[PDB]
Amino acid sequence: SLKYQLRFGGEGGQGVITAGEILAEAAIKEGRQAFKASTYTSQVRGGPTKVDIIIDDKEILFPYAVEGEVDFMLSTADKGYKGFRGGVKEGGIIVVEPNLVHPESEDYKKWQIFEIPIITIAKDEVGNVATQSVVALAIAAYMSKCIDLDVLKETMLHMVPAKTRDANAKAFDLGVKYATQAKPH
Amino acid sequence: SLKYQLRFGGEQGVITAGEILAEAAIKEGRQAFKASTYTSQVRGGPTKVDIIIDDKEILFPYAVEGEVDFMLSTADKGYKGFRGGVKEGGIIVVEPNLVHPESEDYKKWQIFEIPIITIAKDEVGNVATQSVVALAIAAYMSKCIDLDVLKETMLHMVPAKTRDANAKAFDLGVKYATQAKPHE
Amino acid sequence: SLKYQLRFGGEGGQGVITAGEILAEAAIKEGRQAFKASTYTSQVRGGPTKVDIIIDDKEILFPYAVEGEVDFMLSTADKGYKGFRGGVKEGGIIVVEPNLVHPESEDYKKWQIFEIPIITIAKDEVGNVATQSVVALAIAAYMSKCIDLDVLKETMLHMVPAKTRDANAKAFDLGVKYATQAKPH
Amino acid sequence: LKYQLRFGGEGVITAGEILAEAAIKEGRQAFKASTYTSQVRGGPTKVDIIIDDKEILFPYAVEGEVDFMLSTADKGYKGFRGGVKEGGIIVVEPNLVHPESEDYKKWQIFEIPIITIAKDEVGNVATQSVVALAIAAYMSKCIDLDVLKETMLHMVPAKTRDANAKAFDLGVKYATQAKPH
Repeated sequence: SLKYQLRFGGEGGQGVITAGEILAEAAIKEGRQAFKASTYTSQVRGGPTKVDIIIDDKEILFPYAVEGEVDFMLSTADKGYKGFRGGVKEGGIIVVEPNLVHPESEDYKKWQIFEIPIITIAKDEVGNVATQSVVALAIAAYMSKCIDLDVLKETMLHMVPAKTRDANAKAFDLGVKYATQAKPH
Repeated sequence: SLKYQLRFGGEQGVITAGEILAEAAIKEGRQAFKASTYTSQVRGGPTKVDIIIDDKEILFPYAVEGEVDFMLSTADKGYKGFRGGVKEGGIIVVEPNLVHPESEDYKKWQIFEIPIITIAKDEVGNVATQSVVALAIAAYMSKCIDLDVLKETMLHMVPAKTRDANAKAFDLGVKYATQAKPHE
Repeated sequence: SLKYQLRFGGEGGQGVITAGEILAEAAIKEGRQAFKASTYTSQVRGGPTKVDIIIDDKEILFPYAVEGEVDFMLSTADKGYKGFRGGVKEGGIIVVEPNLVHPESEDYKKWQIFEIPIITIAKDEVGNVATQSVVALAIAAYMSKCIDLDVLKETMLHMVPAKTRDANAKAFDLGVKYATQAKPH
Repeated sequence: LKYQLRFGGEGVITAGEILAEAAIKEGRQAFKASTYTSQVRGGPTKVDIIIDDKEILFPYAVEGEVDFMLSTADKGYKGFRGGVKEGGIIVVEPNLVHPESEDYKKWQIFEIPIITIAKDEVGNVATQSVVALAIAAYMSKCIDLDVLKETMLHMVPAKTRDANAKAFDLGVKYATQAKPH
């Protein structure tokens, strides 16, 4: 028998969790402090993951999210919602993709939950499912109030590939629109 | 000022090919590891996973740099950063719309151009199926696993709704890998 | 057959993390399912560390700890304690190293908190600071009841260098002894 | 100059992060790249450190362009040294790492018993990270040694300053005297 060794390489910044790194870079370009905290497992199979973004105007001494103090979560995967939402502060805001995420009924009492079909928006209204991270980014910014929206949009546009700037501007504006109109469940 | 704490949860194209391949080999009764990599940079940048497969025990659960048999790449920077670990004369499949090797590379490796993103987006009608196009290409080029065994295993792994598109993706990967010629 | 979720937190070179790995390997060796979930952040320096271990006698559908469902935490660094204890279930068990971790008074009502001077036990009683991971391992296994102790000990001893078995056995035994005597604050 | 350094062990990882933080503190760019695999147990460890005085546009080591490697575990040496540029520097712990003889022609390989130096001469095996740090910084030429020592010394617990300063100075001395195999 032979030992086989195979290498697979792809492009960055494609999933919804890409929203986080853009947001953190945006905060740092403003002169604020930000960390991006990540997680991984010993699992072979791919599965849901998560990125936590921590932003402050003063030194951040703890470069991870404090469980129970998270202000806002956006989730497009049911198991990721169910596994990680327990760290969101009571009365915190959670945006979920209703085509994919199905909270237990009691959750609607603990958190303010909004349904926004981010993936459909990206795929059908923007015309490119890969803009889903920017739809998500705009929604996160608008709901959390963590950063100026015009400041964020500008930074995002300098960060993404030139080829995608048209579509990502539209995706951002649609994210803001949807979050502006969204009502808690 | 306030401290803000935000959580994003989701999910990966070509990476996903590697995971499917490793799980399929383990399901045959072989050994396999998936080795991954990450950075302290705020932006994540290009991605890479290495898949190691053997019938016997694998004592080192990472790729041996200089011994990689096969690489598939859809990102220019990832190609340029990582191909150096591929053995001399090893097989590299690149997406010609996105990856542009320096001319000297064609003398060190056997490089094949397959437009995987276009095949998945246009012929299959679903850009997410690039995972399975890449998987079929990897298996065909590397001979690391029986194509029928892998296709059947993949079919059990994917949701019924996506099965037709994934089977079409797999078949197109094999066709393109079969027809592909190395760049001189 | 229950699903067990354990959280280990340290900093830098505290082998607290190593406890998690041995434990997961031991469960797998028994024929059970186990995942290790790890974390990292966007800086070059190692800071607080956290490893989550998930063990079941059936398929684990989510390879991360479920925030709010963690059964047990062992913590040897104050920042990691304060940052990650929020995911421990109410009434759940937490062991802290009292020379390094300083919970707010309200925490003692929410969780059962035990103080065990892990670093000093390894340093002074075992005479080898690097055995703290084995002290920690025995405490966690005992407190969570996630694995039989006789089986775990044997597995651990085959996992370590032949000439450290005497010290590691003793470390293990002291972990159990201290866990057995400990009372919640 | 862009510097790319690889640290491999099972101690040595910490050397890489101190180096990177010192580079950042002096006003340069630095990233740490890390790797994991699909098992619960920790095995061989490797961290890449990339330093430059301009924007780094790829946050990993470039395989084939690594300037320098320090290795204290055989498996990680055999698995990861292939990414080191031809004629690059590799330092190995000769009590633990055993290169195939053809390696001595491709790379400049120096033998330094880092683990003994920390355990025996400094009297604290944990300071092997600072021994390794000094060797890597000398061998790679990537930073001013005085600045690095002063930054490292601010970074460690005050009670350990004496041990670490000695570990550093020993690192530099053994790297200076070392000859390629």
